[PDB]
Amino acid sequence: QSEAEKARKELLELEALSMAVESTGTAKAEAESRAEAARIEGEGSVLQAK
Amino acid sequence: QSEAEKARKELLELEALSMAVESTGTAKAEAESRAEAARIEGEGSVLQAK
Repeated sequence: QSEAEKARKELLELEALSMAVESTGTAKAEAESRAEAARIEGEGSVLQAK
Repeated sequence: QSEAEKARKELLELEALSMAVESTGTAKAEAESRAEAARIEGEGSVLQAK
């Protein structure tokens, strides 16, 4: 179990790189979508107010 | 499972590019539609008020 643990530390630190991706990628995606929609509304509001 | 995880990080970061598309494209579409309808109303209102 000392041998099935030195490798299991390696399986764990690779899951930490992978879980970084699933989380930073998900939050990056839902936030850049809201920033783009609000830019369209913002450039239109300048014209609409003109 | 360390091997079925170094590849699964690759499957995950490609899903992050793909999920960017489904979200920025959907919000870009529903917001540019509202900007165009409000421009037609806005150019007509100038004539209608004339």
